[PDB]
Amino acid sequence: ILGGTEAEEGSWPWQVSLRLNNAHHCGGSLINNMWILTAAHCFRSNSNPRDWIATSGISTTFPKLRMRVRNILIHNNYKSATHENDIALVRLENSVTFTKDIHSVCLPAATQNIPPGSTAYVTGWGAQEYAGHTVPELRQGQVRIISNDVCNAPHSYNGAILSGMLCAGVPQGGVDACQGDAGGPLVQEDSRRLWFIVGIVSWGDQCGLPDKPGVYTRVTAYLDWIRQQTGI
Amino acid sequence: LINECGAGPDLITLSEQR
Repeated sequence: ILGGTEAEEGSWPWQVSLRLNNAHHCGGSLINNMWILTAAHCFRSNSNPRDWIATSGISTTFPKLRMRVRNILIHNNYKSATHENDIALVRLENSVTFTKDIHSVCLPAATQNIPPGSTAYVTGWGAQEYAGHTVPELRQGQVRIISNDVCNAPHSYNGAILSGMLCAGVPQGGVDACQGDAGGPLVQEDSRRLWFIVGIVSWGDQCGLPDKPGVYTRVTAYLDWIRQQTGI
Repeated sequence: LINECGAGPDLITLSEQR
């Protein structure tokens, strides 16, 4: 996360770290007591459940809970060349005991309204500037949804943002997800104080460039896939 | 919280209050 702050314990109870060969690699979100929603490209080099561990807690050095992984499911039509359908599910070896500090985020409704300029929070242990290292302490940053068409401007991504994707950032830049934040959530609170995952951190041109906002998997576009795989 | 979803800390503490 660029331009954000350290999250407090319990702020983001669905956030998890995914560790490959005992190092933080990607973020994810609990969507029930067995399942974590994340990005496909996290598993491009290794998709062996035995080599992955999930953790909960604001700290990756001193986690509150370590959880073994049993299954990794990559979207059937994930295409790395165009970043399309960059989405994955991870099923845990044992159910997680839900508490105030550790529990699930809501999936959005198929008709969820997500206006441009609307506020959202992105969370993770990613780098604090382009080319930096990951951090041990969870960070959060506040950003605004940017319309797909504006994001597709010739001076921006110029047609690369597709319908199952979404963009977010701030006009002057400096606030964004970075390398190490992939698979983490982009969340909005509704007026009943429930939080919904609208995006999954996916890709972008560097990090924090004003003309290049963060690109995220649009979760509404994958609801039917998720329900099939998980019953959620 | 429980097998429900989306609850921040303030929502949980509220629901605990009698």
